[PDB]
Amino acid sequence: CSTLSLVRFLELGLSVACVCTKFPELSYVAEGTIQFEVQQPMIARDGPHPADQPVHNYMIKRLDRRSLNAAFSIAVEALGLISGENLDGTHISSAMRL
Amino acid sequence: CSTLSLVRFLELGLSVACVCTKFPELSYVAEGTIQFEVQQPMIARDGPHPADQPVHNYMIKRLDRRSLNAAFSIAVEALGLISGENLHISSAMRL
Repeated sequence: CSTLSLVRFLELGLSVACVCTKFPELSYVAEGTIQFEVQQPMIARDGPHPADQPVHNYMIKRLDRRSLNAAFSIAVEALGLISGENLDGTHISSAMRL
Repeated sequence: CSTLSLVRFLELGLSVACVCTKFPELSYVAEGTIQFEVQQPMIARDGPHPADQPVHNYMIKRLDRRSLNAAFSIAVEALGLISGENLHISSAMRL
């Protein structure tokens, strides 16, 4: 029998690329934003060339959305055996349930 | 064996390839078999399509028969000489 080697995203080196925050309410959330402000350092220089005023700017960035997905099934016989509905007083049945 | 000089099979670098195991009752054996099973790891997709359903495999193999022979011979009176226990009796050089 082969066992699958499970991997955890936090242990990979790629984890340092992004920062992940668990957000248990994302289903209710329509578009979200983030706010940016930044002020450029200026330089005072001699002459008629404009030694201009400092510059501000306010950039906003919008949030995108995508979703993962995965599926699997369980047969009906297994459903009965697990539920405890079909088990009989036979050792042969407990083996199948296991 | 200590006084002999043999090339034992379990000292080369070749032994590390096959897992030898002694089996006395190999002769009373019909088709010998062996089983396998694997789960292949899956990854979740983006567009929902209900067709991933992690697979299951059950491989099976069979044994292959093979022999290994060796010959040996001796004369008939030749053996007869080693039977008697004698201390000459005019047969040493022959014995």
